[PDB]
Amino acid sequence: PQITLWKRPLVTIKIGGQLKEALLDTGADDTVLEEMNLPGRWKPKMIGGIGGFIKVRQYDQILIEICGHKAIGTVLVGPTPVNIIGRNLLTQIGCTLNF
Amino acid sequence: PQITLWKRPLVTIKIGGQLKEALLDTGADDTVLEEMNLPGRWKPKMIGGIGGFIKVRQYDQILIEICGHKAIGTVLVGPTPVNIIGRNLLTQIGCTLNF
Ligand SMILES: COC(=O)NC1(C(=O)N[C@@H](Cc2ccccc2)C[C@H](O)[C@H](Cc2ccccc2)NC(=O)O[C@H]2CO[C@H]3OCC[C@H]32)CCCC1
Repeated sequence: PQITLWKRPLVTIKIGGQLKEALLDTGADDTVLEEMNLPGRWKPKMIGGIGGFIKVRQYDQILIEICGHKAIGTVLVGPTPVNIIGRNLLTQIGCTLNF
Repeated sequence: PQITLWKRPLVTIKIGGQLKEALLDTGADDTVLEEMNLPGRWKPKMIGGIGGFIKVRQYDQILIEICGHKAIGTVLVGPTPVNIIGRNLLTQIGCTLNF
């Protein structure tokens, strides 16, 4: 589909057997989701935003379905105010900016 | 144009007569540029993102050209790590997400 930017581009995602709302974020290198208890191994990581850095848990080869489009990649989990779908997954669903 | 997301969606912008590189950021409500001198009155403001808040100078009704498209809107200037073009200006140039 096509998504205008009058409002935040929020969509439904499916991850780890749960439905959530997440922000399609072309300004994000990585995908960062709100605290959730995903199974399997993880590694500590630090990611920076405009205000500084936060600690997150890095999970690899995680499946996320974004508006019916599936993507598999690295997902970071930590105290973020919003679920962020970043370019590592947006590329996999064929997402482009157009003007 | 149509822009894919394998690399950061950086474009050249012209503001205050000066050229800069900026990130087309669908995950940003607002446009925030690195420290620079701009003509016109400004008001102090604060914006929050991942990591916390930064103090910015808010310029209203600023002319800015983004990849050959003109916009006139609010520009925040402060210690942001990267120049980000947010939805307030992305809407003006007709930018949409598509997949
Ligand atoms: C490689 O570094 C990243 O990519 N790290 C992330 C990031 O924070 N990237 C930011 C750019 C950027 C690039 C390098 C270093 C610092 C910053 C841009 C993101 O879209 C961010 C997402 C977001 C949305 C709502 C609330 C909070 C965070 N939006 C944002 O901060 O927007 C601002 C301006 O407008 C306002 O509305 C939203 C908030 C305000 C993306 C993944 C994790 C962090």
